[PDB]
Amino acid sequence: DVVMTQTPLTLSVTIGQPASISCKSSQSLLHSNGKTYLNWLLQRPGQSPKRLIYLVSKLDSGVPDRFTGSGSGTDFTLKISSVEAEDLGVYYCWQGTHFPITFGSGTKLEI
Amino acid sequence: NKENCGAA
Amino acid sequence: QVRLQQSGAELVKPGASVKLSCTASGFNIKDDYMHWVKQRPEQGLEWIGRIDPANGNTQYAPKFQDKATITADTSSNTAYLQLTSLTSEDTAVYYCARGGLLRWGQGTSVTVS
Repeated sequence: DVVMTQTPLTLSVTIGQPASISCKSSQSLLHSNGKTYLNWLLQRPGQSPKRLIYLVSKLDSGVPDRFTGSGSGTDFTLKISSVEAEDLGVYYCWQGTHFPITFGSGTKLEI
Repeated sequence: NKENCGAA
Repeated sequence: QVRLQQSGAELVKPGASVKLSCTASGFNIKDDYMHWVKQRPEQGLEWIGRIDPANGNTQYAPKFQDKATITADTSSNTAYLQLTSLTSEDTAVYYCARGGLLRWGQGTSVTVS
């Protein structure tokens, strides 16, 4: 199955500072149909997960544009221009190109 | 878009 | 507002079998794929499977082809997750989610005592 590797695993940062999370897959997430189904979840503490990014770079409704998704093939990155209190929690990348759907082990963002 | 663009 | 309302926490004995429910509000489940995801504090997130409420077609991650059974009822706009032979590991928070994991339920916490 597609193995999703996230680095770093934990990220302790100051309010206002930028952040960057890496997501690497064992195989290419570029589907034969021509689209790359790599997504990003945010799960705030005590909260349920919620999708932030889909199709590498698309922002879901309500998601601040402080977030930017990028990358291609097997190498993807989530960047936060400025970390706010609402951005704290665990970030999971996951792929939907190949089944079964697999998740990265998560990156804990805290202060 | 049954998978809401999240998966194939 | 779209809501995914999951049944209450289950506290059960090793060997039993629970059946979790996920009642959708604000959309028709047959227009989507309904997913189920398991989460453990250390092992993380694990995709259980997916169902098409329009026809009943299911796809499972091989780890759960045995254990989980996913069903849906369009009349009540509800999806279900049935788990057999619960062990100590099955202790987890179980999430339901609409197509492409766009929105998630509050999760149902299962504890195998």
